[PDB]
This record gives sequence, structure tokens and C-alpha cells, in this order.
Amino acid sequence: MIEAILFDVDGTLAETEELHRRAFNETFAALGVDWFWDREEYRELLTTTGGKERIARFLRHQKGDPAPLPIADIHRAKTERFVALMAEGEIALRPGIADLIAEAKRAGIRLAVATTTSLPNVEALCRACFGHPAREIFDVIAAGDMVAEKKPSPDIYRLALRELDVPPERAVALEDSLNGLRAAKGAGLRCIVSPGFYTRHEEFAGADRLLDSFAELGGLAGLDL
Repeated sequence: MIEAILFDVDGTLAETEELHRRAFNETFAALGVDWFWDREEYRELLTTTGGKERIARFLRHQKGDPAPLPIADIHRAKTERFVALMAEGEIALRPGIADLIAEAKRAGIRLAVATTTSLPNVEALCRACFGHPAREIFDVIAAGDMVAEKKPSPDIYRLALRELDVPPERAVALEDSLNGLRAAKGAGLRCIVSPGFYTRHEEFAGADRLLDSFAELGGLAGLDL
């Protein structure tokens, strides 16, 4: 039985990371520092999950301007920009996502996000893509600093499962990245992977299904096999 479906957010519900990159760059520009993350560098920086963590890693190694503000302050400013960007643009859910979530709801299946993205990021996506606050879409929101150890650690998925009160055998995860797959699998979850722009280069050995589009599931039916 599928009692619950768990979703990563960025790269799974919607293709958002390019917008995140824009928000980072426009933030650095706004602060007047010489930092710029191009697509190539951002692809590498995405192996560090967590916004603050990604900023920290970069600032530990980069040779340009020193940080003018602490990590958290930079991330807050970037978050405000991302939230604004989500509100104005026309971000679409990835193919198949809307239909799967509607099917699940009709079927009395609970939905959760398990993500390294922050809560304001989740809210922004839900408002823009679903037209409703996150709590109206997802029964359980496990996000950001709610756990100490980020993906590939399974901790965020363990938290999500604990809050859902659903054991892994009655749940399934949808992911877009290797770190995500590893985190789901470490929590004992079957995991459906469909990569996005920034993770198409990765390898997903051990994914229960690997798809070009979540639409290939044909909804709930594709989760059983």
C-alpha cells in the first residue's frame, strides 16, 4: 500500500535552481562584491546541499572580495530575492507532478516534502505553483535546518517519516539528484528519480525507477511495481 509520497522540492516539484542561481548572483551584485556563479560553477556548488552550507563552502575557498556580511545574512538577502522572483515569474511544476499530487489526494494518500531548501523557499514554490500555502498541499514539511545533517544524510527523510507516522514500506520518494537518492535510500525508501538541468550528468545506480519525466509514471500506478 502507498500511504504517503515524499517529494524533494528543487528539481523535483519544479525546475527552480536556475532561479536560485539568479537570486544568488543578484544578491552578490547588490552587496557590491565581485562574486558570480556561472552555470558551470553552480553545477559543482550544488553538490553541497543547503543554501547556507553552499555559501559557506564557496567562502572557504574563493579568492575574490571578503564576505561583507555573515553567511546567514547573505542567505536571508538571497532568500528575499528568490521569494520575489518566484512571485513574479511563471514557474511551472515539472511534468506529471500536478496530476500525481491530485491523484494522491483523491486517493487519501498523504504528501510530504523532504528537502534541504528552507521553509520560505517551499512556501514561495507552493504559492506560485499550486496557488495555496504549502500546509494546504503537504501534510508534512521537513525542510532546511529541521535536521542538522543534510542530504546525502537520510536524517530529513527519517524526520518526515516520523512526522507522517508511516513506515518506509508504505511510502515512496521522488527525487532528482544523487544526494537525494542516497538520502531516500538511507531511510529505507523506494525512490523514483528523474534528473533536472543541474543533475542530468549524475549517475543514479540503485534508483527504483529512473525516468526522463515523472509523467512516465502514469500517476499512482507507476509507484506500485
